[PDB]
Amino acid sequence: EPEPQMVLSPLTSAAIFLVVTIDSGGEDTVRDLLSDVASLERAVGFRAQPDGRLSCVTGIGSEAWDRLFSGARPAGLHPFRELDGPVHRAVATPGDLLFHIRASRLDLCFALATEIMGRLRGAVTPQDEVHGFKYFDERDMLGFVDGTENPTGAAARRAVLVGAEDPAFAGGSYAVVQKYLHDIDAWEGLSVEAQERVIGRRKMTDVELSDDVKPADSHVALTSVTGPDGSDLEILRDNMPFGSVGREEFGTYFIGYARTPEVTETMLERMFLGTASAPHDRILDFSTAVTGSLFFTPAADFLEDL
Amino acid sequence: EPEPQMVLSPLTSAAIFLVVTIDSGGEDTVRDLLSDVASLERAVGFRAQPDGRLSCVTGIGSEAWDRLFSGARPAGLHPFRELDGPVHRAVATPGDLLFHIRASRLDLCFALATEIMGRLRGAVTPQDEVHGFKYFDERDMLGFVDGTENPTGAAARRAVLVGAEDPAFAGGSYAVVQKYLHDIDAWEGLSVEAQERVIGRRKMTDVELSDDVKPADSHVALTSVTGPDGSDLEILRDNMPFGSVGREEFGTYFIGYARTPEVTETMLERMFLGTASAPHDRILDFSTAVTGSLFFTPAADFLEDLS
Amino acid sequence: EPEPQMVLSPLTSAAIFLVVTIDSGGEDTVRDLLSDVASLERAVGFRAQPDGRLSCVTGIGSEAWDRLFSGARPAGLHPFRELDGPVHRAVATPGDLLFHIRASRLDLCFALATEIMGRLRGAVTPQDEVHGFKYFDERDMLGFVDGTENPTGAAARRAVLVGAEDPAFAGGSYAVVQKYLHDIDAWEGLSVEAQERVIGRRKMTDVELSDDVKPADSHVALTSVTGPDGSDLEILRDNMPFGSVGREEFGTYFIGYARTPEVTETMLERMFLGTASAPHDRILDFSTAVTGSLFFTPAADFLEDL
Amino acid sequence: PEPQMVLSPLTSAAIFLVVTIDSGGEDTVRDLLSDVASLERAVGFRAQPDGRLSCVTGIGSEAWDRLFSGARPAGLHPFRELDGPVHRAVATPGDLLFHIRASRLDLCFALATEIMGRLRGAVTPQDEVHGFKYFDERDMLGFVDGTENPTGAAARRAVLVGAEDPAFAGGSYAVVQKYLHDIDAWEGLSVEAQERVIGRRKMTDVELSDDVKPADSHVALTSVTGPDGSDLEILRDNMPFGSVGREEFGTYFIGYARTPEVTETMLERMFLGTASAPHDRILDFSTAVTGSLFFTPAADFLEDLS
Amino acid sequence: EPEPQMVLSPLTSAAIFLVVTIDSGGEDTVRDLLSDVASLERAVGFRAQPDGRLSCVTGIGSEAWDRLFSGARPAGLHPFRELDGPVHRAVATPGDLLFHIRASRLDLCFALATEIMGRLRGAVTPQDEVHGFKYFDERDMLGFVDGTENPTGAAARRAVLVGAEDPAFAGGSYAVVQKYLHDIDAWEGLSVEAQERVIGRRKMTDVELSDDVKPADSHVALTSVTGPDGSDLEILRDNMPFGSVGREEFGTYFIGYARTPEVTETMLERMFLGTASAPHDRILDFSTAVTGSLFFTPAADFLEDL
Amino acid sequence: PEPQMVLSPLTSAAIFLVVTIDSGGEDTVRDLLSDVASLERAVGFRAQPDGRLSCVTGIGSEAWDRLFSGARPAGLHPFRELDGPVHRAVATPGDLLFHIRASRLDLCFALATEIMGRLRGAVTPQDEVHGFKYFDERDMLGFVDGTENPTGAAARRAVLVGAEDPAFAGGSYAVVQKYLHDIDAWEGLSVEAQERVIGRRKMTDVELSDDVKPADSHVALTSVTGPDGSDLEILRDNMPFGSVGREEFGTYFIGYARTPEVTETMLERMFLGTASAPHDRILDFSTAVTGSLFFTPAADFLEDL
Ligand code: HEM
Ligand code: HEM
Ligand code: HEM
Ligand code: HEM
Repeated sequence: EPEPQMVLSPLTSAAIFLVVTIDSGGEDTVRDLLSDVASLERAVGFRAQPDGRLSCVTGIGSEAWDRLFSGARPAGLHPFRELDGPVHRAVATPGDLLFHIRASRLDLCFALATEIMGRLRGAVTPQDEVHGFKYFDERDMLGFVDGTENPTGAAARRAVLVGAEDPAFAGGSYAVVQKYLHDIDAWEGLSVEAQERVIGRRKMTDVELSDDVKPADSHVALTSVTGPDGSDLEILRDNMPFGSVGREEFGTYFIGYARTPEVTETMLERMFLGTASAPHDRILDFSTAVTGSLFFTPAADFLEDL
Repeated sequence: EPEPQMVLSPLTSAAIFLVVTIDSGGEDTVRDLLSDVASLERAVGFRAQPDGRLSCVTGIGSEAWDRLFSGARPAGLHPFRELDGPVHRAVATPGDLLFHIRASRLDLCFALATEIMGRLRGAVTPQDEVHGFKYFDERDMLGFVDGTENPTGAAARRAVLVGAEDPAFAGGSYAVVQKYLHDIDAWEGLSVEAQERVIGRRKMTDVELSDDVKPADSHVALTSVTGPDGSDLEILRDNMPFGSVGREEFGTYFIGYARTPEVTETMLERMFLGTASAPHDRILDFSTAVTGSLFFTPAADFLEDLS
Repeated sequence: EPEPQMVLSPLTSAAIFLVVTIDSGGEDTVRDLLSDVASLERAVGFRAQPDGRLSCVTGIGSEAWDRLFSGARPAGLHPFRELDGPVHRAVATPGDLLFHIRASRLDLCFALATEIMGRLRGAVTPQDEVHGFKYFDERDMLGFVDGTENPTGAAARRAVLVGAEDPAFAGGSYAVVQKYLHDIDAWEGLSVEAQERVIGRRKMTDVELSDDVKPADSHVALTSVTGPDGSDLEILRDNMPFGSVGREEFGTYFIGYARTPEVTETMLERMFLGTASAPHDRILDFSTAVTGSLFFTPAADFLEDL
Repeated sequence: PEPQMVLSPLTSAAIFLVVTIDSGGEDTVRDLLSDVASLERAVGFRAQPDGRLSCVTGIGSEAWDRLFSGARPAGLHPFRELDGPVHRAVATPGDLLFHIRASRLDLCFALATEIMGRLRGAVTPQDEVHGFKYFDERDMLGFVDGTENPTGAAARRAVLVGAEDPAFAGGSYAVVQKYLHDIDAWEGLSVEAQERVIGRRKMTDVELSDDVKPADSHVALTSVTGPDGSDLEILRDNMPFGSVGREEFGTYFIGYARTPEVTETMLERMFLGTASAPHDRILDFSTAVTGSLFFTPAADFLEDLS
Repeated sequence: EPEPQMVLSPLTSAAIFLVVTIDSGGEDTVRDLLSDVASLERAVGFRAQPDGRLSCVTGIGSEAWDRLFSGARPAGLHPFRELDGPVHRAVATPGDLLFHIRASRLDLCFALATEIMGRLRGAVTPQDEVHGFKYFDERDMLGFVDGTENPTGAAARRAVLVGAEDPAFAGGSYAVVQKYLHDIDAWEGLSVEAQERVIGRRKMTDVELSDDVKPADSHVALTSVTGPDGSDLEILRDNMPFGSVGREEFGTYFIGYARTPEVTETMLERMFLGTASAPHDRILDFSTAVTGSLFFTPAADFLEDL
Repeated sequence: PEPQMVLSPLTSAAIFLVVTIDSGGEDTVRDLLSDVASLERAVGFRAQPDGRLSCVTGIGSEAWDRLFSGARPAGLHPFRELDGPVHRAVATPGDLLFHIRASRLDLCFALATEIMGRLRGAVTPQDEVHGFKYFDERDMLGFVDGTENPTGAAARRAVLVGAEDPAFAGGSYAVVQKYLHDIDAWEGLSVEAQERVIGRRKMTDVELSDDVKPADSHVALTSVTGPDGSDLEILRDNMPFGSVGREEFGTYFIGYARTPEVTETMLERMFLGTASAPHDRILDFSTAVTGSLFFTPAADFLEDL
């Protein structure tokens, strides 16, 4: 019975996202970091029992995997597929390792990040670093409650964790990350009612719009995906707001976990390429992806056997 | 199937450790209590839900077991084995009943302890009583984070709970207790770096030392045990600080839980007797054990059925 | 595999109890809501993660069930049985739908209640609405700690959830509600020791009286029932104080969950009708039931599949 | 002299209790008034330091002459009924006001119990409201309520009677109105329209610019400059309350001021209007069902009733 | 006007009381500590801003004062007066320095006590050390809420702080300490109503007994003292429960602050010697004093200039 | 004379915002200044219980003359650059300071959004820092930071402008410096060596005895007795900030005082040193990147625009 990383953990009030690439000859340094990552996690985490809720999820990219490990590959691991839509593009950017660090306070996140990057100095190049913060009652930079429909319990376990379809990597998951910057000026130009028709939910109360009123080009409509089975295909999102007031940056840092990248990729295609009913997701008219990467987050015990 | 006691429950900010012996003719009263202990826990505990976190783990010693129950004995149940090392000594002291009381508040611990002792008045003799308190960011009296490498989840479950190896006592655990008093004067005479080498971890940050910087006689080295399997042998520790400023008492109350005492004893033998590589555990140069007892903590439904 | 409602979750500091009857023609509106109740819960509840502890348990009465659905019914689903004792009486009052709404904050309960009633407006008539609040250290309005002997963990699941004895409704539960009013004047006429003999537990410390001192007509003695096989018959209770000072109204809202109504009813019967050694439960000399209803709380998946 | 907790901040729970003194009740009421502070401590000390239990006792105009023989507060008179063209501010009976606040309802209820237990047979209850915090300090209209309350020294100058009436220094005047809202009508308005009624942004609580702020907006009409140029200010401890089944969604208004003239001017502008505005637009969705004026003496006035 | 020590500070959930005698020739070491004690307080305390609430009050005994300082003495400073009543006795025990350490956490108290004693090592002998803890809803070991009638605000200031009557020591206070052990067995043999007549207040509710039911030999009767002008003489109490279950020690650590010892001593005389109306205080029938010391707690700036 | 929230304690989160006023932006700025308190209330009241939202507004010396006519605060001047032998205290541009504090970063960010939203196209951002509490009130050097801050009346007397400048009573002077730390170098030192640099014990925060404390320790050099004989004090609201990837581990220094002379004397002893000390030893591990001086007026001053 394999132990997964904290991919099922709930959202926290603080987060750090680290994306790095592995320099020439950096493999060895990276390998024995990976073996110590859980150790470093407890070293910092235990200081803030019991309300700390510190966790680190480590992801490894497609290219990076081959450099680090001989043997089998996760069945679904590949580079993030750039999507060049008629209007909006989902860019792909470099990234070998992901560190998704969460806690109830930023100090814990920062302390852990410091230890991780301290061990990696001279072996990696930083691509992206984001300090996410909770924004009021679980809102995003668009002013909407964000994460409502995340699966819970058994439903989440079956949606997120690799199982018998790839037995060797069971307990693992696939993370997709995209850094989105928002055009607040354009968004603020819309009425609340217009904004609601973009998302597919009521702004203040977070109640889902009726099927009668919900536009087919609304975010909720596009990202509702039914399989050939007839079952709802779900991902687990741990999105965090970030930004800088002076540089006029108001951002959503998207991260989605699923047992297969196909699920996430299908949703991305519907958003960026569109469907029969919608040219594209209307949220992208106010959101611009600036990064895009895909990582496999292995079971905890896989990392510990290095 | 069987329901364990709160032996897996996490560390709290307040604790009471109570160790008593059973007087001759006190058996009836003791059994009578043991069957009511869980209901006493609820009586006090329910008042302070949801953030009370009151729990009581009840342990029974080897000698006490024979006096108390006729029937099968837990396989690993034996009295604490005293260790006479060349320098340091792990003493064995009397103790028939263990009450490990934890809560987020001392009052809850005190109230429960009062109800238990009220019932045991003329049947038990108190041997030890410690009031434990959280010290800053989970520090011990030596100034180091304490409990870091405790197992969690399924790993904790395998390491602590008696399973199929002893079916009639499935859900049980073994608790070894030792009250240590520290020589703070000698300790604060060392530099931080020297203190780190004694422990095997950085002081401020709690980051484990590199394997080729970590001495063979450091606490972490000697308490790192690998079995014939190749797997790590783990115990679950609920150490609490305690002490009196006026009496120059600065202490660590040691309590380790494991599915078999053989694990704790191996670690204990390595600390006191040493290995090929190490004479003894350097931590013992600033720590004196003044008590030493071993208890079996039965599954909850074992206590309840005593009736 | 069937997912239950939050019937096993603990006491919270705030609760709203809502009982309604379905107006003629309201059936369709009611069915549509039942399928969205879980969705409304998440919508409101997610805003207050993770300290919110918002839950809703929906129950359906015997007569309501026959109006809403066709096919098989839960084995034990019947209207509340009136108990006409020599002295005290347990009355049966109308109620088709129970909404048991709990949270750590009243605002959360009220918001959810608003959303539910908003969608039921003109289809249902309200029968009872009670806003419960925690009173000191889990005390009821009689000044005694209330809920101590509730089952926990496995025993709770055993006592509360329908299993193999009614396989088509596994994961369901039966909820009996009764609104009690206390005569505080009469109660305060008693000494503490006398009140203790009524309940069967110490007032301040909540320690149970020993078997020699505990009277046969005490509340604890009468509600202690062993089955034919010697096993204890248990229910899960989520009682909440309520009241109005100006009206001199001091109440306990009784709600008890059990896998079969036979367990709860045996307790009612012993209370109101008495035993061989007790004419009735002494607590009833200071407590008057002004409502009485029985509901079946289906498994969650039952509701969403409407 | 020592004032009552009239400057004390808003809490998450409140009980408002308004009663009339029955004939022959004067002596029982006088006894209570002397003990009210000690009852407040008896209950309150149990929940230090996060209890924040306080009780402000107010006395009506008619009640004052019945109770006291000496001088009267200069500003004390019965609430003036305002009969405007469209909207009416009713004057309703009320001799004593108990404004009870704490961080938890149980504390409020406990104190109210003790107070009414002593007043039974001497007083008749007129009104009882149990108020609760609603999200981020919102009212039932969904707007942040209390923003412009004076703080620090400004509050002291606005609320506390001073040298203008030296024998009652440390006192204050409290106006209470119970408002019920028409939530159906209100939710028929767009957010932008609702903002026009109130005079501030809904979600962000930012005041509308002076160029866009309607003259009949709530904020416009309750902004009153004195003949000296500076703004008249009152301290508002409004609480939401209600009952879902009965479609009762309410704001319990209570305003403190060093003279009623301030509060009455403000009320006149709302009900009667200015040259540029017929009446307050908030009143198109809000109906006042009670109206009472009370003087809240300095604490030492109450206890020196020995 | 000088800075007082935290003698007006509220009750906390944790406390360490530390009483020592100064060894022969240990005066210089003591003087050095006294001048650094505020630094030590801030050194430890700042780590737990802002919920730590760490404070230290330093008291100096009568005999110790002469050994430490030359010149003026506080007017009311003398050794504790032993009271040998007919039945009960208040013993005088040695004490030169008192450290009254409070915080919301024991760890902060222990840390500070460590630093203090670390400096005093070899210059003092410890006489008494007690670790106090909050017991439920501000209760003592007798099960009664303890500290209800403590003065607050300007009343506390007037009752506690030395003023113009001794201007050289303005801002100082006098502390009386007594360690009491309770006979819980005997006390738990009384009915609640008997216990109430001993204390003079209701047990659960903490409401004071009316003046026609309250016995003359009750605690509240004998400790209620009216002064020349007819107003109550008051002290500030920071009582903390303590004890050891094994040794059957259930204790109250009594500490009372007053601007003059004469107030506390009057109360003690009434309690121990009795009046014409009362043989002695009934609380003494269940409580034995084992220590008894009197200290002057000088203004903070007195300690600093040393 | 109602002052700004300058006597207010440390919070878990902070945003420091320094801007320059673009040419012809005077009017827009003056208008914001009159509304800043109402914007603070608008956001702050939402979390009324325990939000602890505050905003202190500061105005630079050159900015003052562009905005207001008449009386100038006596001690208001541009930040004096100090070019020492080894270390340099740089002066950088800054017209407006917004010192925003709350118990939550969201509150800070929202207020900053509203402030900056109103100032768009009238100001140029110079610096933005998101500060966060680090464990038990520690800085990036691992030391408890702010211990010897004055409290109560001592704080009020040390920080608030009084009779010496009656036109601006209830004001204060704020000095800001963004420091970056050489963590590699710092963590090479032993704890004992670190303690000699600071002048206090690392873990316990206990001050070293006067006989073991080096003359070039931070604590020794910043301890200044005035010509009057009493200790000179400032109120520090230092916050850690940083970025792990960039290798940025910083202390945002902000100190409030009745007169800038007090703060400047300390700076002088740190960068230039004394007879017995070359410079503050903390500076061998700390580089100042910004340096600005602002006057923070009384609250009522801002309202009467
Ligand atoms: C003198 C009293 C003791 C003190 C102050 C002490 C303190 C510590 C500290 C600071 C650590 C490192 C942090 C952690 O992982 O918890 C540690 C680790 C540990 N201690 Fe102790 N300890 C004491 C006695 C014991 C005893 C008697 C045992 C059992 C025989 C024990 C077993 C362990 C184990 C198993 C670890 C984890 C080692 C690892 O896997 O890294 N300790 N202890
Ligand atoms: C008048 C309203 C009622 C009040 C105020 C009340 C109060 C209490 C109290 C104080 C206790 C002891 C503490 C505990 O909860 O374990 C108790 C126990 C209990 N009550 Fe009630 N009760 C009421 C009505 C009922 C009803 C109607 C039932 C069943 C239909 C019931 C079933 C129980 C059960 C099963 C126990 C646990 C007995 C045990 O095993 O010790 N109660 N109740
Ligand atoms: C119908 C019930 C009422 C509701 C729901 C209500 C709601 C509000 C709201 C949302 C605000 C703006 C935010 C704030 O500053 O608090 C406000 C402001 C205010 N209200 Fe009301 N209000 C009501 C009745 C009254 C009454 C009866 C008075 C006095 C007679 C009053 C006096 C004020 C004042 C003075 C302000 C602040 C004006 C300023 O910006 O300077 N309100 N109220
Ligand atoms: C044996 C240890 C003691 C216990 C358990 C105890 C307990 C109590 C209790 C329960 C109260 C009523 C609630 C309150 O206002 O605090 C009280 C009141 C009081 N006690 Fe004590 N007390 C003790 C010793 C003393 C001593 C030695 C003194 C005086 C030297 C004292 C002075 C007072 C005073 C002045 C009051 C307030 C009476 C009033 O004005 O209503 N107590 N105490």
